[PDB]
Amino acid sequence: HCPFDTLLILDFETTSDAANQDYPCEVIQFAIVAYDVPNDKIREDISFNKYVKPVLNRTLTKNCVDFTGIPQRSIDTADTFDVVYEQFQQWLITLGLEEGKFAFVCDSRQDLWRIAQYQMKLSNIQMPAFFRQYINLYKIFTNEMDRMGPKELSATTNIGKMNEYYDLPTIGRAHDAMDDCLNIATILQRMINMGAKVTVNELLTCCASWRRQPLVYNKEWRSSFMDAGKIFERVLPLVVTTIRAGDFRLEMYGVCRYCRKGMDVCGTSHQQTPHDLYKNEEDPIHFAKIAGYY
Amino acid sequence: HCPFDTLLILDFETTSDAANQDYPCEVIQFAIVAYDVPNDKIREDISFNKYVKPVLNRTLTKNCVDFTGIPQRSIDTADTFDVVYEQFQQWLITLGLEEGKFAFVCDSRQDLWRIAQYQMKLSNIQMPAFFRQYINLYKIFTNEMDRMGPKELSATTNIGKMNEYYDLPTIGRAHDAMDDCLNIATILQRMINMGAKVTVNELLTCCASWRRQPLVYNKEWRSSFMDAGKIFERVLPLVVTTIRAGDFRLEMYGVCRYCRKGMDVCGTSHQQTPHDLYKNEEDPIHFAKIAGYY
Ligand SMILES: [Mn+2]
Ligand SMILES: [Mn+2]
Ligand SMILES: [Zn+2]
Ligand SMILES: [Zn+2]
Repeated sequence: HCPFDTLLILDFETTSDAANQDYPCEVIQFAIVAYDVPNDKIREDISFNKYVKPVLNRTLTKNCVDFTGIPQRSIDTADTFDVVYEQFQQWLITLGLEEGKFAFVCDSRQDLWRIAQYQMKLSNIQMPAFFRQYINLYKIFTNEMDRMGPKELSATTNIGKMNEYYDLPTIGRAHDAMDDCLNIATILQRMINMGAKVTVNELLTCCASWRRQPLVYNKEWRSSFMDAGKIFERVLPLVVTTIRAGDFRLEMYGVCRYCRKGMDVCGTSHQQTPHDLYKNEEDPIHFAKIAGYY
Repeated sequence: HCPFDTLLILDFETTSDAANQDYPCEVIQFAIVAYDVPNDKIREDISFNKYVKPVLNRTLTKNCVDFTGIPQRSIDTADTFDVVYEQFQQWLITLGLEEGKFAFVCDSRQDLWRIAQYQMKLSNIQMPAFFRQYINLYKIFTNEMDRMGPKELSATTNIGKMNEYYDLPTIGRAHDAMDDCLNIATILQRMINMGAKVTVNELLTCCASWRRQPLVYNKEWRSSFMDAGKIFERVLPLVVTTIRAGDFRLEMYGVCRYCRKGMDVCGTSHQQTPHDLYKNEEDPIHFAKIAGYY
């Protein structure tokens, strides 16, 4: 039994400029589809789907438009994140859910660890408890592949992979956040029926001991998604810690896995500020500066 | 030949996204170098050179930094245009060149007709007289070739063609505004030494009979520099009109060539608003929308 009655599949799309990783991503699409656990039903009549107007980079680069297929008129016409995120909160209450008895599900750590946290620094919104614990479905998927036996996967995204492996047709268009959500809900549902144990497996914590030793800087990092990741890790206050299925307990919402304080008192402030990175303004980190991490 | 005692070579560099013409260019570099007409001397010691921080698109596009060579750091520490423009105005005063007896010199109509006009709208500043009267050096150059003997030119930018024609070494790097300035300055000097009459040949006007005809809309304009130009001509209030060297009189300064009101009056609102373009709603013009052209 998965211990949540209802699972919320979330995906964002953001602003980007492909060849440049020192980029202050802003949310441009915010999508959710609800999943009924005891009933095993994807409920796509219980949705959230909004576009979002960025403030830092108002014009979407052509390559971003290409990736996401989101046309510029759709963002010009949208509200800013603070407004949209507010609508989100109202919509949540609409669902009459029991605090801590529902979890978000994403295709990776990107959506909540990186995207949501950063956007929320910008919009100056404290990160809520239900974003500080979630189900990284792809990680679960790695385990399911061990159990059920490896397979040759030519697909190129986390979703693509899971759809290929589970032998599921692609829903709609890649990188539309809602379409991404629909693929993940289907994947999740097939996963549960094939025997996957689905719980919270990632927690956002204020502190990790691998951040005490300054990071081995790598000059060409703004051209590598991996290496950018490593610096994203140092800059963002909250870092992803993992947790074994059998170790998770419902009542961990919403206390910090490291410092055990409440999530209205933890992460108002970086606990391992990477001063070592911020000391040479011959090569400064752009996304850290506009966000105001220094 | 030159009725001015001082010539200010001016070049701008802007934000951009190569493949997309429907882009709200903001000034990121502002460069000027003075040329002392009577002594025929370039004056690098009398120059202005500021980077400028954009507000609509704050993170330079990778191809933008590739094109211009401006690193993101130079703009994150820079001032916003409104501030820099005020510095410019101050600089002018302290050099105490008498308005009406200097003129700006550019490599094309781009700097003042497009770039300056648009940015001034963004920054909500009335177009000054000295931007409404200028020397398009390239225009003089095509007449000079006509007078002396055309030759085969392989270079693609205007500065490139002029350097190649007058057989001059490229100064610095292309698309650094200040370097562009130094090139233009050397081209001008040579032009003059070869007997060219260098005087204002382009004026910004409120109105033009050719704009009375609605523009035959090319649906793929956003990916063609030339067809974008057409759109840009209909949106921006002021239009380029040319004037023969024989006709220009110094006291045209501050007086609109078309309507004859003073430029305190002429300019404040669009005389030929392109309403025909602005009705298609599943295909809106982004740069117009963002600047408040509608
Ligand atoms: Mn997605
Ligand atoms: Mn230039
Ligand atoms: Zn904590
Ligand atoms: Zn006029």
